[PDB]
Amino acid sequence: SMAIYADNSYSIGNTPLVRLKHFGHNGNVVVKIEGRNPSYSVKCRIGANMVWQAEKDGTLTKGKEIVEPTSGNTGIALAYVAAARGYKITLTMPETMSLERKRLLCGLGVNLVLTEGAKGMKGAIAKAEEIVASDPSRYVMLKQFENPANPQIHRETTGPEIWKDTDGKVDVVVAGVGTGGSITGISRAIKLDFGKQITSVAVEPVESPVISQTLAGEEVKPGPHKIQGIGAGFIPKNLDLSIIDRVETVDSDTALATARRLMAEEGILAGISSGAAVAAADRLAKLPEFADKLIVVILPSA
Amino acid sequence: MAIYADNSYSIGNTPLVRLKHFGHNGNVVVKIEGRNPSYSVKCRIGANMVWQAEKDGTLTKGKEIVEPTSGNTGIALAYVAAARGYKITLTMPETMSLERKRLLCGLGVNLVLTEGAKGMKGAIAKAEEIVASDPSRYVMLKQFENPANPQIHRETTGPEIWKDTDGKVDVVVAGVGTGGSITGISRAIKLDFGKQITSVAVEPVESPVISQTLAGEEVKPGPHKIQGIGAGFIPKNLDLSIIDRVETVDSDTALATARRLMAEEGILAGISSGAAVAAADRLAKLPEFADKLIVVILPSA
Amino acid sequence: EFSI
Ligand code: NA
Ligand code: NA
Ligand code: NA
Repeated sequence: SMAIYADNSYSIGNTPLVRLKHFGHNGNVVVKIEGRNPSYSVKCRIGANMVWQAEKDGTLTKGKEIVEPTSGNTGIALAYVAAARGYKITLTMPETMSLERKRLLCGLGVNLVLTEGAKGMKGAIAKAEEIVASDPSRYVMLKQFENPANPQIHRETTGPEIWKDTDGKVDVVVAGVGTGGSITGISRAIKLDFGKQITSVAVEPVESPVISQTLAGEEVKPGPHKIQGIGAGFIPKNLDLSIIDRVETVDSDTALATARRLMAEEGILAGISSGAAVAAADRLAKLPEFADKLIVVILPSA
Repeated sequence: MAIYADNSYSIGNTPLVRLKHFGHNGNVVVKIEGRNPSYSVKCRIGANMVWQAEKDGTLTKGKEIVEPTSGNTGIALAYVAAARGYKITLTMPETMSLERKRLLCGLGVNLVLTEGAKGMKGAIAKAEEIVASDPSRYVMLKQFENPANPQIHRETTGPEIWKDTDGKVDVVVAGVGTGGSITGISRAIKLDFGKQITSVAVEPVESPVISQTLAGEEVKPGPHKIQGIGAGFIPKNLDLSIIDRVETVDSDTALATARRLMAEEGILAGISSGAAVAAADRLAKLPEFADKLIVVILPSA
Repeated sequence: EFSI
């Protein structure tokens, strides 16, 4: 009867589906704008749900401080959820952060612990572990890449929203893989709860195709790229390889060019990883196999 | 089947979040207009001014949008124009950010930079010179006078507040820039839903021209830092007759209040959002409104 | 080695 959220963490999701006019075949590419969220990214859903589970798990209690190594959207998602629910939070990340990002996080009240940019995510992960080890009783690390609350919340929210908003006629889901939680949880929701055998498509960088190489039985050779949000260089444990039907690779130039076309030709604001996801879905959408299929693309961030 | 045909149709349905560290026993609830296609409330009037000019025949295939811009309406019109296939020209002072130039150029805008010395005045002038050079192809929407600005808030923002509060809203607090938010929400609730709520306009201390006008005093506009409000005149899309109260907030209090929202509630809000909350909090502490459900517009993150 |  009333729709008043008790705090900002509960306002996650219910993101919109917008049909693309200049991609795909006869309107078969439909995007889900996860930028329309608290903290302007997909990551608000797992920010909230890992905090919510840790409270019901008993692993995060009043006075306990959150510690998480993240240079990306997960830090902002956890920061605002922590402020909204009264938790202390430490974020470790390398010193390559945008300077507006630094001011944003400390504006949110984050205890920012910076590590050497040359040590990358590995240095920040190690410092986060060190901080927790220093006093395990005082801290909790949510571990976005392994925590099941990550894919669980997309099974409970992102998936059903796609099911509901397409009146069950979604046929393909195209999602870049960072933690894998999005593609994992959406697929479980639709293939298992809704029982429809859609084509689940993971997207990764041409530069670091560790999923493609793993599935083909080849040596994995991760490498650097500029598609921020995906291509971690390993198979994250929240990516369930068994529900992946296909892997598309997009290089950084194409992702950036596609993002620019999204803004100039569709009037949609989204990050480079959204461009990657749309490049992959557009490539598929002009295949006879998918000519008749409704493709839903995850746009992870603003 | 909730699939919008273009991005302009995804406006609105923004959330109400109750504040924990403001107000009296939860009586301050904020409407987060940052959760919109171009991440401000201007998304609603960008879409509707275009929609209504199409319905009226004044905007037709081949016509181009021309508009002066200093902020969120330019961004909102840019993405609506891109989403609906219109060419759009924005006039803006050459003194604006690099970041604001690249964003508008990113949206496909034809950017024409004007004399920085002339400021906004020179950008309005250039926009008008551009429409006068070819009225056959150019259309200027004019957010301060177009009734479609307050009209969209009467049809969407207003009803959303009524729906989400089950008509328990007693007070609406909104900063005034064009006035369309406060005028359209108030009309919806007072006239369409028939509840005489208290409508509070919020303007800068530095520039209190609504307060001065209503009090019968000389109008003394001034410069301030609360981006999006305090234009220094009474905009035509502000209907003075549904305003019940005017609160004034200085730039310092607005920025401090925005930082509180961020640190204490985890809500990212622009400085004008902060001004609106500081006004609402001030009222929420008074006995008159202690038992009133107050709804605060946060225009942007 | 990413920004997630
Ligand atoms: Na991004
Ligand atoms: Na503007
Ligand atoms: Na703003």
